[PDB]
Amino acid sequence: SMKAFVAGTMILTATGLVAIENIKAGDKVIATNPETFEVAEKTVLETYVRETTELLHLTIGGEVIKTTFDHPFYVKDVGFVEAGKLQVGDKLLDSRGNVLVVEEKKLEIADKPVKVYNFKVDDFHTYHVGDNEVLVHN
Repeated sequence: SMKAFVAGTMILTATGLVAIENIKAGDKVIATNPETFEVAEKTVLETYVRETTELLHLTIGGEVIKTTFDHPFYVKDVGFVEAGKLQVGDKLLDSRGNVLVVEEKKLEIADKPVKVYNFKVDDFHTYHVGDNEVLVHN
């Protein structure tokens, strides 16, 4: 159960977007509280990086988000689930808490171990990924 994203994966900030490869400790991101959908800015405590050959591709609302097979995503009226256990046409949420839909699920083995990034948040335990701002867990 690795929990990471590939390089170039976009992250929602107070000023716009950043790549996950460029988040640092003491940088801020938007975090939408899964208790009450309160939208807040929160800071980063640590920034982890791993390597893996096993990747998963998901399309949400026309945005591709390449991730790990065990990565936690939030589902409408259900809660958090592993990215590799989702189906097409199932209901995710965004940074406002509005409903998104899965367009595609895809898998491959990479020809070399790819670098993948993850981080932990100061009080909240969520953040947002891709140009469509999809809700995910720490």
